[PDB]
Amino acid sequence: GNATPIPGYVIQSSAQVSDDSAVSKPGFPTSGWYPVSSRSTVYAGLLQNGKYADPFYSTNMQNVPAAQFSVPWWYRTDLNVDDTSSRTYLDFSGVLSKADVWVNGTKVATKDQVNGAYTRHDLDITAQVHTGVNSVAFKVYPNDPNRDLSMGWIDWAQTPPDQNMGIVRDVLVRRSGAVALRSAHVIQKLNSALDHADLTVKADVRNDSANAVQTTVAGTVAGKPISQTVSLAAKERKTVTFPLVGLDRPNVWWPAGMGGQHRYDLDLTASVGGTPSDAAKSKFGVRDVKATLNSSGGRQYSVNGKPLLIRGGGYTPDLFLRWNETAAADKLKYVLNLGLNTVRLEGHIEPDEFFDIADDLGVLTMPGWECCDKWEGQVNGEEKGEPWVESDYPIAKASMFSEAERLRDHPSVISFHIGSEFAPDRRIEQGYLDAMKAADFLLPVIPAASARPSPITGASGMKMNGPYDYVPPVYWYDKSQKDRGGAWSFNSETSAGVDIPTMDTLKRMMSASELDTMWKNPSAKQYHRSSSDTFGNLKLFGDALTKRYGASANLNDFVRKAQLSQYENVRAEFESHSRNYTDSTNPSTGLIYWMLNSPWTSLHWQLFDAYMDQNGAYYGAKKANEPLHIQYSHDNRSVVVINQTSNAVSGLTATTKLYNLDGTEKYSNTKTGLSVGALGAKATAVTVPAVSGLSTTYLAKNVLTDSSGKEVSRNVYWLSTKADTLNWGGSDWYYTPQSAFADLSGLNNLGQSAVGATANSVAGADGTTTTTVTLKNTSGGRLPAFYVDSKVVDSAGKPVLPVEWNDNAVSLWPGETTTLTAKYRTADLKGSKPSVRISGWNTGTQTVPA
Repeated sequence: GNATPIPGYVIQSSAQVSDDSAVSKPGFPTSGWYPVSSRSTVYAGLLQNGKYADPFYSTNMQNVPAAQFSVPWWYRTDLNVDDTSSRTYLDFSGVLSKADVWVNGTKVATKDQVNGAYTRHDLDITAQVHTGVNSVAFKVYPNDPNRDLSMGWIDWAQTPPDQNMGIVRDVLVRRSGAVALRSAHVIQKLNSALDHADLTVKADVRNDSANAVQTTVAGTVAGKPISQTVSLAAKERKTVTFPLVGLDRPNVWWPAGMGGQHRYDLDLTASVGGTPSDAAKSKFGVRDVKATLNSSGGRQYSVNGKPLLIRGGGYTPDLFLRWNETAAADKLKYVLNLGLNTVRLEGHIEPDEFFDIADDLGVLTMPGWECCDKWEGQVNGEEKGEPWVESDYPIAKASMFSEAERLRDHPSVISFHIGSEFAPDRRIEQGYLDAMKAADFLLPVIPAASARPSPITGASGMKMNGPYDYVPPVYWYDKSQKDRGGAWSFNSETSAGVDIPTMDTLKRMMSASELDTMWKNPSAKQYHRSSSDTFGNLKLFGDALTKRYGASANLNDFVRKAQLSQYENVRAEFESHSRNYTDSTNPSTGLIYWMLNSPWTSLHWQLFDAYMDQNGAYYGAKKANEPLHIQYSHDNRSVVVINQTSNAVSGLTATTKLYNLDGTEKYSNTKTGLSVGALGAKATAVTVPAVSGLSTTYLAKNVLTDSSGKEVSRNVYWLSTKADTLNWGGSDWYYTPQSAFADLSGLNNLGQSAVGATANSVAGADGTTTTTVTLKNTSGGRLPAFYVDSKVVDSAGKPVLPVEWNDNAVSLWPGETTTLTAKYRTADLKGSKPSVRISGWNTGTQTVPA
């Protein structure tokens, strides 16, 4: 019952190996071969060793010769085998694109069999294993995402020079007696009251011995003993189905904030002749999920019978598939810090630990296949992926089975997208459905992330109408254009494009001259945006920033304006979809922001950056998704309250005030006694009237306070008397041009205010530090302290990351105080005492000891 991951390999080009058989022979010389950890692509392995400069900086990645990766690279290792009494197996997936497998000078599998990133292989190498030093070598073939059923990067970033070839998941060495236990899982069904579940345990046993055996498969499901005995002929594999197990008052798994994230255990041993032969331990959550089409045709998810507005982002791994468990946990915790409930994985489906973490944290996941490459190459037309041949069909189906088998028992998984872009055809779709049936994968299947139907499953209930680049905030409030990306139906992937990271991240990823060009000529191409010509520059964004904003006076000016723009836009995108969720006709049922994060250092499609720093887009998403939230509608000037929490709330007061940039209050309304239902319900406080005397750019301060008088939401909008308007007839697939632009340039001349800061830190026994910062507006006038950003830094002024704040990017009127709380690992201080850098739009920059 041993399953031990190969900890590492030495790698080299097949340019250097003239006899393939020789690599896997014990004692093969590997002088000048590169030592690499588990889960490395070739180029990540070369990075580990020296060998090229940081691809996260400037055009470093362009200087890597890519031709060396158009030939196979070997992954070789020793294994010590102390005892050959047990059988020996290689159990793996994650080979990009395909591989020959060798043990002790014998080829045990070819690239025709071991083929496809997602396919699982379970190779009995018992005939080849001997006592003492054994050796295993994979000849890994080049990866082409347009030709191979694999992973590729589409238009998200720049192409990795090796195209991610290598082994990106673990290779398990498995040991067992005559019988191998495989594919153990629990079918779980919960009643609608959620107080009783029925559990069906299934497990495969395989007799790999020469002789017929009796095996007993026994252990525990959810604390309850179970046992079955079966007969197996030599080389026979059987699926064992256990009698039904009742579970009363199950500890139901819930999404974060809706309850706990309990997972039960399955523990099974297959025994032969009164001796253990193989063993497996797994987990499962008791949880119902549905995703059905509403009366408007929108895809509507529900978990444990509770309908849910999906609020998420498109999640991506590292560009070079470099795996780190803590980094994965850190990215999923940021999801919760943002107040998001879901991540989408378009392809690049993460290793198991990612889903374990997501299960433990209560983050929902939407895995599926990606667009624009081999997966959709048969239904794609003039895409980039190649039409399918007969040998493609088995590989795709086997990939589905393997993914359905890994994913089925993770309660965070809420669906599988079998298409993206284009829905599968009948033949390909039938293969997917058959594979999921064979895996007992019982979650919702979605045919596409666009509006395209599949033949068997049918309507998607989703839309992919863009945008992917600059649109003003009011755009998101559109329900008139059925071919655009307003707040209605299920928005599977959309953003307003460019997301300039913080200055600290910028100085790490781009040269002074690269950065100079970014503010001076946004029309120029940026390597750290995208390889596609459509998204190769920042023109649409830079044009809107100047127009709306005001022209940039320097780099600092451009970055500060970018943060306001991103905050404003991302906030509006989310707030519109929260508001329209409870519409009687065409509600918004989902929004996945494009994207949560980037594979590398980027200028677009991210909430948090590659270093986990947090910018205007991060804080705007966090503002929008707060659990008890007040917001202003860009279309109709209604002030709206959203309750994301699992309980109805009452006695709320919503207070809305307008101010000119000189600090003059121009409007006040106090709406007391508000009630709002649970799980995304809303209430309207007031509709702000057109107010006479407003400065061209003015402020709207929205404050929500509960029945105890506590402030639970503060939301401040910088608004213009000049409307943003759309030229709908100029719309393309990725944006809608503007016919007129708001004038927010008055912010340029907002008088200086003052803050007002005190910080302290507590190093905890759990290895975390909490830094508390009290901020006050200490000015003697009427001016707010606007857009005040606090960052935990070290003694050298470098940000401590990852970090989680309760709130940030706050605005304080004179005399007003707020207390903010940041949490992070003590060790990420790297021995420095903590400080807090506080910068505001009109309050300057200071740092205070913490």
